[PDB]
Amino acid sequence: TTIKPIEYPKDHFTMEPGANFYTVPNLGPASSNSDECYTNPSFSIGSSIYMFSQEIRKTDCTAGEILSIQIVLGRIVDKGQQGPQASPLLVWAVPNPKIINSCAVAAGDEMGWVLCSVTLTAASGEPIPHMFDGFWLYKLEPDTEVVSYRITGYAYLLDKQYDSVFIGKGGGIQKGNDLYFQMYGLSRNRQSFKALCEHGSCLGTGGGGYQVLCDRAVMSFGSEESLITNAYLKVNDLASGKPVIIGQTFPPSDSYKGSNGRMYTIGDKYGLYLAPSSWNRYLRFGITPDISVRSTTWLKSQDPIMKILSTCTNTDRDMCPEICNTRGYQDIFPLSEDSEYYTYIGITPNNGGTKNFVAVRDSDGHIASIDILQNYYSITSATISCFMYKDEIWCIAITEGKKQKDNPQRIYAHSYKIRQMCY
Ligand SMILES: [Cl-]
Ligand SMILES: [Cl-]
Ligand SMILES: [Cl-]
Repeated sequence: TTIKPIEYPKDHFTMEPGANFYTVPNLGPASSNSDECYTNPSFSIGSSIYMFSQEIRKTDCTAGEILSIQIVLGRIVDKGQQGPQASPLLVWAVPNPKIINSCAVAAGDEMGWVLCSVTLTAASGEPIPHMFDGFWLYKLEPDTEVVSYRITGYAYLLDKQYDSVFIGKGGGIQKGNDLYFQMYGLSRNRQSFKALCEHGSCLGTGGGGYQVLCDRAVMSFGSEESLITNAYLKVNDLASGKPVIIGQTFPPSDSYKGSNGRMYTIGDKYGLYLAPSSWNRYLRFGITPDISVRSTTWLKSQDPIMKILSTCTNTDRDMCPEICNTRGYQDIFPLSEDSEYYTYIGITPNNGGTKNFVAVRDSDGHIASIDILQNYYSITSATISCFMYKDEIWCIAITEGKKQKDNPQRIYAHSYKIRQMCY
């Protein structure tokens, strides 16, 4: 009862973030072990419960061994503070984390879901890295033992053969008897393609040089037969206890290099965020009425532009294609049915640290931003979910970062409201 799904609001009507950025302590637990990095959270809010997952890795945040994947089912509640607060209900770990490629969460009605892709295992039980051996799906519910669903070849179909599969850490959604997630990985290709290659004014050579770079940017180490692609995953047949997963791939002509994504419910339609993994660092966000590649329309707005965690050297203005890697994540949350209004967090490099802001983008392109997290040395990611709380739109933002320069990376939660105004 304390929160509800967002109700989009009904002279210039503008929206802006609230003045303050309140802490949401202990949304999930954390050890002080300086040799552990907490990274790649997934955060989903349903009707009242939330779902949260985090990878705990040894030493290295990017390639370090996954020591644990920790899951929290909780509730967003009022504890008499200035903003909404979190109450964990279940703290649980994914079995056999060394076999996991990645997992993400989806919050439902008094229950939550964890979808994980796994790699193959040797006879020793050790993982064979870079591979794919189907999925595990877990259903978490208070006062109910976790239900596990092993989903191997007989129970999934992908429109292309994937040698590796990673669930998009942004998370998934439940709609009725189905779950929807996003995944990315290595898919096999045998046909020619013309990769998406939208950019600004870029000085060319022969004229097709940038298109060649765009094609090569979606290939795996220069191989035309292994591409890094995105796919929608639909999880069918939940009530039967034998779920079936159907996957549908975005062609390179409709996507940049595959990356971590997120599914959204947007009124009676749906949304998709795709983090930049490559040379195109603008916002990549699609709206679809039925969750299909054919019906996914991309927002024209550019913000946020990913400016950290990239080997690219192109400009924010022209974004010229090149072979480079981007590893950040900064999603948005729609504040209107067409997502022409939305909130997000921006992050800019400041030598080893970052400067950060929370923002609302209005349908006319106006950006209302406020500097945030100035007491943090660096913030490197953001995922945002908003909802109704005490008769207003409130949001919770989950951010990886380092409080002080020498600290190990941790995951932090804050809240803020959305203000509605007329000028
Ligand atoms: Cl080609
Ligand atoms: Cl069913
Ligand atoms: Cl930005």
